[PDB]
Amino acid sequence: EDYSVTLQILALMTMLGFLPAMVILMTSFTRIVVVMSILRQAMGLQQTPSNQVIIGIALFLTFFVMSPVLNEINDKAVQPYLNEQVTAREAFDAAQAPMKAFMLKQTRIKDLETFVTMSGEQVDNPEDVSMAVLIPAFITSELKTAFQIGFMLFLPFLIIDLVVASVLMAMGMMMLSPMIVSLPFKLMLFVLVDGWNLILSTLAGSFA
Amino acid sequence: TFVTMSGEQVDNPEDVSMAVLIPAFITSELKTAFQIGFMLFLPFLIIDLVVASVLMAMGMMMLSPMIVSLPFKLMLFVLVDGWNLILSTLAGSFA
Amino acid sequence: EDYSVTLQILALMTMLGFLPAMVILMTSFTRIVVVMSILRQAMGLQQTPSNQVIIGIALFLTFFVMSPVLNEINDKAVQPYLNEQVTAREAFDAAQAPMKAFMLKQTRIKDLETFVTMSGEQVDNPEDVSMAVLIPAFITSELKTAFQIGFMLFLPFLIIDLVVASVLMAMGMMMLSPMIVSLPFKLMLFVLVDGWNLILSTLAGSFA
Amino acid sequence: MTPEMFVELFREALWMVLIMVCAIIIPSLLIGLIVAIFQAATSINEQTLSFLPRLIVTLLALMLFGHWMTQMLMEYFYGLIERLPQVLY
Amino acid sequence: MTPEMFVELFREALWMVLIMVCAIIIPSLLIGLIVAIFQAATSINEQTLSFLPRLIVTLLALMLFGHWMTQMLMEYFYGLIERLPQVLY
Amino acid sequence: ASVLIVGAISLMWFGEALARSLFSIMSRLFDLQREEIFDTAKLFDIALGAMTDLLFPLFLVLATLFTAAMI
Amino acid sequence: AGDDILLQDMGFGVSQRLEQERLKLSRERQLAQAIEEMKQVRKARVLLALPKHSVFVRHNQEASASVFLTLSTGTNLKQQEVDSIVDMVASAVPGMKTSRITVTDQHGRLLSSG
Amino acid sequence: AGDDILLQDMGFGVSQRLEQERLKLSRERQLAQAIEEMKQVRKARVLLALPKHSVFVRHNQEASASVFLTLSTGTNLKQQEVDSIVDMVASAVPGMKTSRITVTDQHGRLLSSG
Amino acid sequence: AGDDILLQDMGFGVSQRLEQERLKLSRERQLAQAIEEMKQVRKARVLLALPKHSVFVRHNQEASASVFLTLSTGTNLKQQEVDSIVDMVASAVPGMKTSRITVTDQHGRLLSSG
Amino acid sequence: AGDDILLQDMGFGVSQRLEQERLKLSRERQLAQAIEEMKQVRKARVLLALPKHSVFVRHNQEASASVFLTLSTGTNLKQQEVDSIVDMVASAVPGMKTSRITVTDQHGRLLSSG
Amino acid sequence: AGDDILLQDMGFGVSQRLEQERLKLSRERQLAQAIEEMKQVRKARVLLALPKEASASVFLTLSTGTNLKQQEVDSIVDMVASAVPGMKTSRITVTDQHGRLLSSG
Amino acid sequence: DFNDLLTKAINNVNTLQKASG
Amino acid sequence: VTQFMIQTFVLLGQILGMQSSLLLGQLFMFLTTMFFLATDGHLKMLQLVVFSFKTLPIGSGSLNAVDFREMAGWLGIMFQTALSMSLSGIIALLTINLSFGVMTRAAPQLNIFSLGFAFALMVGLLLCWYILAGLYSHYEMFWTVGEAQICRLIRL
Repeated sequence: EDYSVTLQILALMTMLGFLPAMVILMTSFTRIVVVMSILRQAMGLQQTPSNQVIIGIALFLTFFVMSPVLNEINDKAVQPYLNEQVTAREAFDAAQAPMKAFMLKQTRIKDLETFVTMSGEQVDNPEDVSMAVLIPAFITSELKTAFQIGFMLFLPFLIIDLVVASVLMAMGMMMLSPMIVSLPFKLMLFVLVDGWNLILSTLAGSFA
Repeated sequence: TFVTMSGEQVDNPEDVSMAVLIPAFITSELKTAFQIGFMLFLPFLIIDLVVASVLMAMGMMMLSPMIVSLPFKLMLFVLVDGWNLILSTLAGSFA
Repeated sequence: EDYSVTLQILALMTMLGFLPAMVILMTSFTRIVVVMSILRQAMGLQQTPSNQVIIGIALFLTFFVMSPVLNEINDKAVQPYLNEQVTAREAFDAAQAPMKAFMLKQTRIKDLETFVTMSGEQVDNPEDVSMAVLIPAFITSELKTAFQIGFMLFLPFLIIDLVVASVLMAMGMMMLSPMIVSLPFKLMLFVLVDGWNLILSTLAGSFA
Repeated sequence: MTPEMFVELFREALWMVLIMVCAIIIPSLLIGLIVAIFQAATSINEQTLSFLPRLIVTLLALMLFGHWMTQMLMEYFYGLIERLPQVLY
Repeated sequence: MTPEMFVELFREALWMVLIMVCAIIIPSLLIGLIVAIFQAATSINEQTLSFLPRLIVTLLALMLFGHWMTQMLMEYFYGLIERLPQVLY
Repeated sequence: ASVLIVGAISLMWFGEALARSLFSIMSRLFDLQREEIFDTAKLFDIALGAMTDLLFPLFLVLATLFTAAMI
Repeated sequence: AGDDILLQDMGFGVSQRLEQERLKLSRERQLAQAIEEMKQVRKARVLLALPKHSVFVRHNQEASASVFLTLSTGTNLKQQEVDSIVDMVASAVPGMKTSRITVTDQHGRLLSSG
Repeated sequence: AGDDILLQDMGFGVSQRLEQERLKLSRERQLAQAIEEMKQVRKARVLLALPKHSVFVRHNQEASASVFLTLSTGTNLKQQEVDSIVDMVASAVPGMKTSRITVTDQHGRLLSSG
Repeated sequence: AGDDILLQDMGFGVSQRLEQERLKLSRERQLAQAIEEMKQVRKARVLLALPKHSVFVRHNQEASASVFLTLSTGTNLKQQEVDSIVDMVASAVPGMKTSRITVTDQHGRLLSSG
Repeated sequence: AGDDILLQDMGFGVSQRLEQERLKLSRERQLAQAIEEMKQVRKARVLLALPKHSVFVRHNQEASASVFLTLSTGTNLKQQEVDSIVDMVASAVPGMKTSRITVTDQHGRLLSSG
Repeated sequence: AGDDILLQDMGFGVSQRLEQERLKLSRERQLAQAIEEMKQVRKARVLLALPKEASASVFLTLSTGTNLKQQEVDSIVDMVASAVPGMKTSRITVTDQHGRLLSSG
Repeated sequence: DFNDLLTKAINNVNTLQKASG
Repeated sequence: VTQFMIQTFVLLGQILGMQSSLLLGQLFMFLTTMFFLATDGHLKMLQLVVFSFKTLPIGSGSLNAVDFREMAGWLGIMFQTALSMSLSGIIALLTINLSFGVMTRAAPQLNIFSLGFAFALMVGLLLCWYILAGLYSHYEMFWTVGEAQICRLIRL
C-alpha cells in the first residue's frame, strides 16, 4: 500500500521547499563555502571575489563531488520507481540510503557520540542512526574540517605578512603599513602556485 | 519584576499565569545567554591581547593583530573540539 | 516537436530570472570587477570610488566587450527565430554556442582537464564539453587572470610608495607616515599618464 | 553573576595574558638590553641594529614554548567550561 | 587536529619565516656595524648616513635570494597540500 | 637641516628624472598584451626589470643625500 | 604527612593532567596513612582509577580502587576487618561504589572481588 | 618509588602524547611495586593498553594489560594467587575488566589469556 | 630499560611522525625485555605495525606484529609457551587481536601464522 | 642496531617524502637484522614498497616487499622456512598482504610469487 | 651503499623534483647492489619509469660465459616488480650484454 | 541519467500540450 | 552619468579628508546635491530624455559599442577631475606637513605621532574651507563635460 499519487506529489513538493536546507546542511556546500571564506580573508582582499561568485563556484563543486551519490539515487531509487518496480515507500528509502552513507564517510565519531547521547536513543552501530541525529553531526564535522583546511591555507599568507613587516622594521620605516606592500606578494604567491585550480582540486578530493 | 508589574496576587512561583511567565522566561534566557557568551569570549580575547603585545614588543605598530590572531583563534576552537564542547554545554545547560 | 508558445514564454522568463548569474558567471564581469577592486585597493582610497560606479562601469565595459558575441547571438539565433525561420529548440542551441566559444577563448587547458575529470565524464574535444562543466573552469581561469593583471597594476603603486618612504627616511624624518605624502604622488602619476585609458586597453583587449 | 565572580574571571584572564606575554618578551627584553650595553661600550648608537637578535630570539621563544602555550590555552578553555555550571546557579 | 600536529605546523612556519627574513637582514646588520665602526673612528655623530648602505645591500640580498625564497615558499604551499590528506585522515 | 635642503635641491634635477622613471614603470606595467598576461614567467621578468630600473635613479638621489650628510 | 602535596604551590610546567594525578596521589597517601593506623596492618599502598568525569559528558567508565597491604608477622584478617577497610576506602573517594574494591595481602589471599 | 614521575616537573616542551605515555609508565611502575610485595613474586613488569570507549561497538577499543613475573626459585602460582593478581591489576586501572589481563611467568606457562 | 626513550626529552627538531615511531620503539624494547627473562628465550626482537585507527567512520587496518626469538642453545618451545608469548604480545598493544602475530625461531620453524 | 635512525634527531627541514623514505629504510634495516639471526641465511637485503593509500582517490596500489637472501655455502630453504620468512616480513609491515612478497637468493631461484 | 643518498642531508638548494629524482636514484642503486649478489650476474644497471604507468629496465653484464634460463630471469623480474610500488610484472624490460632479450614490454 | 531527467520531463509536458492542442 | 559627477565630488571630499589625516565625502555629496538641485540639473536631465525620444527613436536605435567604451572611460574622468580640483589644496597640505616635519626634525624627542595628527587635521579642515570657497566654478565646468557626454549618448 504505497502512498497515493496525491500524497506522493505533496511529499515531493515539500522536499523542493527544503532544497536550500538540504544543500546547506546535508551536502558539501558548507565546507567549500567556509574554506573559500577563510582564504578570502587570509589575503588583503576583503570581498574582491564577491559573495555570489564564491557561492557560484561552490554550487558547481558541490554538484560534481556529489554526482556519484546523485547517480546512485537515480540508479537505485528513481529508475526502479519510474519503471514501476519498487513501492514509493521503498524508493524513498532507496534514495535516502546513499545520502546517509556519504554523510557518514565525512563525519567524526565524536560528533555522533555527543548527538546520540543528546537524543537519548540506545543505538550502537554507527550506521542505523536517524537523520535527525546524523545531520547535526555531519554539519558539525564539516565546520571543524573547514577550519582545519582554512588554517592550513592561512599559514603561508601569515608567513609573507610577517616577513614583509620584519623587513620594513629592519630598515626603520616603522610608519609604513605592512599590509599595502604585503598584498601584491600574497597575490604573487597564490598565482604562481596556481592556487585557484589547486584549492578547488583539493576541496574536490577532500570528500572521500 | 513582572508579577509586581502585572498587579496580580501570587503566593508561589509554580502557579503564576502564562502571560506573566513568558516575558520573564525570555528575559532570564537572554541574561543567561550573555553569561555563557562572556565565558567563550575570554579565551579568544586573551589570544588577541597576547599576539597584539608580542607584535608591539618587536616595534611593528602598523601590523593589525586581527589578521595574525585569526589562525590561532581558529586553531584554539579546533584542538579543543569547540563545535562539540560548546553544543554539549548548551544542551547540558538545561539540566 | 518544437516547444509550444506557452512553454517558450516560461523558458524566456526563467532566463531573465537567472540574468544576474549569467553576467557574473559567464560574461567578463568577474574579471573586470576583480581588476578594478585591486586598483581601488592599491591606491590609498578605501571606499572612495564607491561600489556603485565600479559595477556601473564594469557593466558598460562588459557590454562593450560582449558586443561581438552578443551580436553573433543576435544574428545567428534571434534573427531566424523572429522571422520564424528556425524552431525554438535549435534557436536556443544557436544562441548557446557563441557563449560557449567565448568562454573557451578565456579559459585554460589545465582548468578544463581538472573539472572534466572532476565531473567523471568522457570527452575528447574541448569544443563539445557541456556548459555545466565549462562555467567553473571559465571563472577559475578568470580569477587567476584577474589576479595576474591586478598584481601588475599593484607594482607601480608599490614602487611609488617605497620610493617616498625611502626618501623620507633618508632625509632623517623617521616620524612622518609615508602614506599621506605618497597619496598625491600616486594620484598625480595616475592622471598625467591617463592610467584608466591604459587599463581599458589592457582589459578590454585582453579577451580578443 | 555576582560582581566578585566577574573580577575573579577578569583577574585570571589578565594573569593568563601576563604570564604568556612575559614568557615571550622577557627573552627579547634581555637581548635588547645586552645589545644596548654593547653599543654603549663601543660608543655607537644605531637604532635599527638591535632588531635581528630580538626577532630571532622571539621566534625561538615561540617555537620552544609551543607545547606550553597550547597546553595553557586548552586547559584554560576547559576551566571556563567546567566553571560555567558554578556560575549559572 | 591533534595538539602536537599544530605545534609541528606552527614551528615549521616559524622556522620558515626565520630563514626567510634572516637571509635579508643579516647583510644589512653587518653593514650597519661596518658603518658604525667607521663613525666610531671619525667620531661623527650623524645617524642618517647609514640608511643608504643598508637599503642598497637589502635590495642586493633580495635580488640574490629572490628565486630561492619564492621557490621555498611555493614548495611550502605544495607541502601543506601534500600533508592535507594526512591531517584529514 | 643641511641634509633635507640638499635632498630638495637634488629633487629639482634628479627628481625630474625620477619622475620619468616612475612614468615609464607605470606605462609599461599598464600596457599589457594577451601573451604577457597569460605567461607567469614574463610577468616576473618585467617585475624584476621595473625593480632594477627604479634602483639606479633612486640610488643617485639617496647618494646625494648621503654625500651632503657627511660633509 | 600526605597533605604535603596539597599545601604546596605547584609551579609552571604542570598541567591539568599532572595536577589531577597529584591530587589522586595525595588522597592515596592519606588513605594509606590512615590504614596504617590499624594494628594488624604494617605497610600499605592504595591505587585508584578515576575517570575524567566533568559535567556534560557521556561517561562510561565508573570508578575503581585497589588497596594492597602487608600485615604483621602472623595474624589473618577477618571478614569484618576487610569490610571496614572497604567501607572507609569507598566512602572516602567520590563515586566508587563499595563493590569495586580489590583487597590483597602480603601472601596473596584475595579479600574483595571487582 | 614509582611516584618519582608524578612528583617531578615536566620540562617545557613535552608533547601531550609524551605526558600520557609518562602517566601510563607511572601507573606501570606503581603496579610493579605493588606486585613486588608478593611473597612468591621476585620481579614484575607491567604493560598497559588504554581504551577509547566509543558508544559504537565497532569502534570501541577497550583496555588491556600484560604482566610478566619472575617468581621465586621454586613454587608455582595457585589459582587464588593469579586471581588476586588479575583482580588487583584490573581494579587499579580504569576500564580493563578482568577478562583481558595476560599473566605469564619465567617458565612461560600461561596463567591468563585475553 | 625500555623507558629510556619516554623519560628522555625530545628537542624541537622532532616532528609528529618521528615521535610516534619512538613511542612504538619503546614498547618493542620493553616487550623484548619481557621475553628475555624467560628461561627458553635467549634473545627477542619485536616489530610492530600499528595503523592510525582513523577518526570518522571508515574501516581501520587491523594492526599486526612479528616477534623473532633466538631460543636457548637446544630446546624446542611448546605450544603452551608460544601461546603465552602471543597472548602477552597481543594484550600488551592496543587492538591487534591474537590472530595477527607471527612467531619464528632461530632454526626457522614457523610458530604462529599471520 | 637498526633503530639508530629513529633515535637520531633527523635535523630539521627534511621534507615529508624524505622522512617517509628514512622511516622505511629503518624498517628494512631492522627486518634484515632480524633475518640475519636465521641459521640458514648469511646476508639479507629487504626492500619495501608502501603506496600512498589515500582513501580520497580510489586508485589504491597495495604494498609489497622483496627480500634477497644470500644463503650459506650449501644448504637450501625448505617450504616451512620460506613460509616463515614471508609470514614475518608480511606481518612486520602494515598492510602488504602476504601474497605480494618476493623471495630470492644468490642462486637465482625464485621462492615466492608476486 | 645506495642508501647513502637517503642518509645524506640535502642542502636547502634542492627542491622537490630533484629530491624525488634522488629518491628514485637511491632505489636504483640499492636494487642493483642487491642483484649483484647473484652468482651469475657480475654487473647490473637498473632504470625506472615512475609516473608522478611505472616500468623498469634492467641490463645485466653476466659472467664471461653462462646464459640466464627462464627461471633466473623470472626471479630477477619478479624481484624488481615487487620491490617497486606499482609496476606490475608485465612491464619490465630485461636484456643482457649480448643483446638477447629476456623480458618484453 | 540524472541530467536527462529534466529533459524527459519537459518533453512529456510538450507532448501533452501538443496532443491537447 | 549623474552618479559619476556626484561620486567624483565624493571622491574630492575623501581625498581631502584622507590628506587631512582623517565622512568629509558626505559633506561634499550633500553640497553637490544642492548644486544639482539649485542649477536645475534635474530639469535639464528631463529635457535630455525627452529630446532622446526625438533624435533617438524607440523602434530603431540603441547604444552601440562606442557608447559603452565612452561610458566605461569615465573612471579616468573621475580621477583627473578630482585631482584637478584638489591639486592646489593637496600641495598646500603636503608643504605644511613637510615644513612641520623638517622644522621639528631638529629634536627627535618631540616627533609628531598623535601631535602630528592634531596639527594635520586642523589644517586639513581649514583647507576644506578654502575648497568650498571656489568649488562652484569646478562644478560648472564638470557639468558641461557630463552634459556633452549625455548628448553624445542620445546622438544630439
